[PDB]
Amino acid sequence: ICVNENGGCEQYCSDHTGTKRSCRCHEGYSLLADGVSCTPTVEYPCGKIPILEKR
Amino acid sequence: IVGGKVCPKGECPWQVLLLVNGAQLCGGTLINTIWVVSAAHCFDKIKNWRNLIAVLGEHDLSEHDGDEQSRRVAQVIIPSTYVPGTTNHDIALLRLHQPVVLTDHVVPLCLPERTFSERTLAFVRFSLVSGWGQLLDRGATALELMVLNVPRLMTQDCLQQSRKVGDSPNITEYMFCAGYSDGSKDSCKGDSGGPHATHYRGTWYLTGIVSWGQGCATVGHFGVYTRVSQYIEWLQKLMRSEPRPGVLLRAPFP
Ligand SMILES: CCOc1cc([C@@H](Nc2ccc3c(N)nccc3c2)C(=O)NS(=O)(=O)c2ccccc2)ccc1OC(C)C
Ligand SMILES: [Ca+2]
Repeated sequence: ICVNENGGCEQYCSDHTGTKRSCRCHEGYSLLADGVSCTPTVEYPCGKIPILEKR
Repeated sequence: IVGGKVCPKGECPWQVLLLVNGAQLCGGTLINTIWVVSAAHCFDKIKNWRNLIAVLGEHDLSEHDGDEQSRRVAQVIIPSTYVPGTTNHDIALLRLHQPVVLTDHVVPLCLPERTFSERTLAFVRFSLVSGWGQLLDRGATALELMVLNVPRLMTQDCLQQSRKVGDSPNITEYMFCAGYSDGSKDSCKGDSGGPHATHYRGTWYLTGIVSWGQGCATVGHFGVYTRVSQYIEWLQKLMRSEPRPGVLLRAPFP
């Protein structure tokens, strides 16, 4: 599932037992209940531009 | 950077400037508060490892605006497979002596997982390359941080679209081509070590390192970048390791 469209994950994807898939996030983010989206948990998460984010 | 634009202050907050005895050496990329990724070739001619400084939050080299943060480089880690004066395995992992403080102007770039980088990021066509390098081939370097959007090529395509050259190095699986063959846009020697950053679903990731090429923005030639995805596990393991005496460390690769 992960090979195709990142398994629908916003960030990281892990394939499991058959047709099971778990999305994961980089440190400084947590996975939302949709099981795909990553939301920041810190003030300055990696790969985000504060002057653009605050605009 | 040839044919780019000024990166608006704070829009490349992971960009690092490396200095040796106060002189511009190379660029780098901040990946967390204490680690910077740069190019191994940046260190081929260092004699005094104690005067190596990393500057975060830099934008304009002519003025101090208070957003700059300087740190001594405590360790420079290079893969055992890199050979000074050659092009393969062009990567270095730098440990700062004290962490930088994250601010609106100093933010790390995400070091992605290998699978995500190979399966997804490697297929994003355009990415940004940045630095204070030459504005033209045989021209002056930039006072303000410059940025350029470049498309990535599959290596078979790069070799097919390029003009044949004598003693030209091979493009290995530890590299990738990006840029243009028309001589208008490229990264340059002063941008060495800087980021090739890729956007995916609202977040930026480190995919390449400004590594080499044949003359800046030379017709028939593309820029060559270190393929960071080959080094994720190597980088991760080193970041979990305790510091060792001596600035330079050669670490086994893989
Ligand atoms: C592994 C790096 O190899 C080379 C690095 C470089 C110079 N960097 C770059 C980086 C990106 C380039 C781009 N995108 N487009 C055009 C040109 C680009 C040149 C460099 O840094 N020059 S340097 O004189 O400062 C130096 C070189 C080597 C070691 C230490 C210092 C030119 C040739 C190189 O190798 C040969 C092909 C064999
Ligand atoms: Ca400045």
